[PDB]
Amino acid sequence: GSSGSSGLLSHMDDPDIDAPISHQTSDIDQSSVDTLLSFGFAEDVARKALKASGGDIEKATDWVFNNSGPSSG
Repeated sequence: GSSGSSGLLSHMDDPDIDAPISHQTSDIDQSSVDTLLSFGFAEDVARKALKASGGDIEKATDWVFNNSGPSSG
């Protein structure tokens, strides 16, 4: 549960204009998974919800409820 940001200098195109390698990690933003971590969910489910929802927290927050199981072994 944390995040930050800062810096400005004509940045309109990509956060990294020098890396011919498909962005790492699924579309599921890491910051998002955390956004749910604070809410009150397991990072795992945070990704599962953001996996079906797709970043959309409001959807992820629901996904958790919509579907989910006890414990995770």
